[PDB]
Amino acid sequence: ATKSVLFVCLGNICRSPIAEAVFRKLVTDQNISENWRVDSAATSGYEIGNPPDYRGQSCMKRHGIPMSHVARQITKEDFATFDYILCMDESNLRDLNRKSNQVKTCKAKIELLGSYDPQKQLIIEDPYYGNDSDFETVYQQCVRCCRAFLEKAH
Repeated sequence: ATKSVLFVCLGNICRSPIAEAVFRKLVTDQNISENWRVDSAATSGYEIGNPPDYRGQSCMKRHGIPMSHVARQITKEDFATFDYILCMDESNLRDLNRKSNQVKTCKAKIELLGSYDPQKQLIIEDPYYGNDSDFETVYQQCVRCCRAFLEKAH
């Protein structure tokens, strides 16, 4: 049974592509990437076609993680095909819940990625108006949450 997770933010250039690349590293290094469909997407259309924020890329390169992604907006189909849709903050969640109610088939469990944090940091804050340290915090949160989600899904 092939499992799937979709990481979601507003733009799909900062937080979600990081979480996605973090997770694809986890499963790849445990020999199970073949068992996982992994992706990320945006609630809005602002960044469509764009690569990840360069600051996020630089952060990912310091941790030696390849991050290669073209921003895309979430579709009605994503709700039917993904087992899990994990977002970053409360407005993401509100948006996703909104879209999920326009759809016939919602297989996806929609949750904050942070609800998996062992350290109870619910929200993964947007680093967009911040600095490198803010990107680093996001990365560390993703590692914690992804590692926990991979072990045991709600």
